[PDB]
This record gives sequence, C-alpha cells and structure tokens, in this order.
Amino acid sequence: MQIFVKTLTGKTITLEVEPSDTIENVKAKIQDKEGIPPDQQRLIFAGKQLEDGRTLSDYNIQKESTLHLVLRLRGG
Amino acid sequence: TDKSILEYYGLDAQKYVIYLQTLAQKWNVQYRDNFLILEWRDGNSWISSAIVLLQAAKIRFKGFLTEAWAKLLGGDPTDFVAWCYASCTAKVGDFSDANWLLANLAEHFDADYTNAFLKKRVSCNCGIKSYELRGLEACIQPVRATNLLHFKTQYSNCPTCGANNTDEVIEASLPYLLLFATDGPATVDCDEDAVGTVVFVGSTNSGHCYTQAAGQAFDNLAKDRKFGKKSPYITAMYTRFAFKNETS
Ligand SMILES: [Zn+2]
Repeated sequence: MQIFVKTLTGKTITLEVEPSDTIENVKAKIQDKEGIPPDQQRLIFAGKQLEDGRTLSDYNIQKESTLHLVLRLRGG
Repeated sequence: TDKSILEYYGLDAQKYVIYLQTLAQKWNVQYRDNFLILEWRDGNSWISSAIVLLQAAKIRFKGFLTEAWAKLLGGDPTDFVAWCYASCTAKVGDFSDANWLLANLAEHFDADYTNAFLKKRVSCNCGIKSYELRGLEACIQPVRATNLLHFKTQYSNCPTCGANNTDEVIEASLPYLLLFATDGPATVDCDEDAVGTVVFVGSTNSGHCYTQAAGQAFDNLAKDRKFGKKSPYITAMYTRFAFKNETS
C-alpha cells in the first residue's frame, strides 16, 4: 500500500509499504529517497511518536496515511 | 510479568525496567520566581525543559502521571522523571529530545481532546480540499519554525498534480497548541501569545536546551542565560488557542 511522508523540510514523498513493516523498515525506505540516517529520524503519526521495534499495523496505520519525519535531537 | 502494571504505567516491559531503575534517582529542585526548576546533572536539560514548559502552560495530567506530577511540583520529581526517561527508552546520563518527551507526555494530558479541532484547506492544481484534524493530533503540530506564521500556512508538493501546494489553517479551537520544529532549531521571533518556548543550542547531536516563559530564560545549567525574543527555537506552546479565518 502507499503512504505519504512529510520530510524535514516539508516535502511530500510517497512510500510503498505493508502493514507488517516495522518503523525501522520505514526509516530505511525514507533514507533511500532522502539520504537521512535512521538514527537522525523521528517519525510521527497523528501526534504519536513511532517506535523502532513496532509495525505500521501496531499503530493502526492505513493506506494514504501521512507521517511526519522530524529531525531527532540529542541535547543535555 | 503482569499487564495491569504495564498498562497502568503505560509502558512496555523494556521501558518498565528503565522506569524501575530510575525510581532510585533523587532530583534536587529549587524555585526561580514561580517556576520549579530541576538542578542540572547528567544531561538533564531535556527533562528540565519539558517540566518548565508544562508549568508555563498550566498543564495537568490524568492516570498515573496525575499524582506523579503533583509530587514533582510538591518537590519530589522522582516518579514523574522516571516515567519521562522510561517513555523515551533512555537512561540517566543520556542526551535526548524534549519534543519526543513532550509528545509522549501529551497522551496523558488532562486536556480537551474531545472537542479539539483544526479546520484546514489544501490548494493545488487538483483543486481545493477542505479537511479537519481532531483530538491530540490537532494539538501537536510539526512546523519548520515554531511560530504562528509558519503554522497557519505551510507549503509542499502535491504527488498527484505535481504542483506546489498550499495547506492553510482556516479555523482552530484547541486546549493548547504545541508547535515543534521538523528540521532542528530555527531562529525566529516567538509570538507574544506563546506562553512558553524551548530553545536548543549547539550541535543537534550534542546540544543543550532551555525553556523561555514570562519573559525569562530557564536554563537549569546556565543560570544567567539571557531571554531572547529571537532564538533558535525547537518548541512553542500556546494555551487555549482559538482562531477563525478570513482569506481573500
Ligand atoms: Zn494536486
């Protein structure tokens, strides 16, 4: 199925995914098109932070959903 | 183990271990003006930032975090901060992301998600699409820079017609609006209407953050940080955000 991602700079890209895809799988797909390292990525769906170990299914993410790709920050 | 523990705390097994680990921590606190401030140690500031933020926005919690937040404000951050680390799979010492933490916490805000809405309109060569966001999704909003100018009108490309498109906020009614930066800190003027902001300085892979509220900077490390209207913001928050449009 197809979903949309809004990138760091608000570009809209399209990904081909399945409900069984993990968040890491999606980050990898994003890296393919955008060149952004997985460990620099935070993915958001409808306000909720998406976690590496889990699947699109786990979050009830359906076709033509839009996710938000956000630069991950590391401050202390 | 049991899951009326894992579900009362809102944490999976791995995170619940971290939570238990962090319950041993003692977090020293002091007042500055009317804000409770955690003493800085061990890469603390992304914890501290969120905590000052929540106070500025007069936020309350439901569930387990209700009493955890009450205890923090009464001087004992242990239960609340433990959940904070656990929610981000972080150990004390780790540097991390205040906006990640704030999104985790927002799930448990005692807030009007029931009636919260954003009415939006996207325009492209496909035509004009009106649509609506509700609940928590409507309140937590990714932007390129955290002020209302960058929130109310956003731009992208439409994958269907290939034209640049325009997505605008037509109407809003929210218990709070939480703006967070999508591409790291971006230096802009904050809105005077923002009850608080988070500023991030240094490398995004090794930085330091602090919160601004009531015309002051609350950096739990640098006690003489100067407030700056124009700063490298990653976060801005508004209380009872309401707006209905015009555009002609
Ligand atoms: Zn179009």
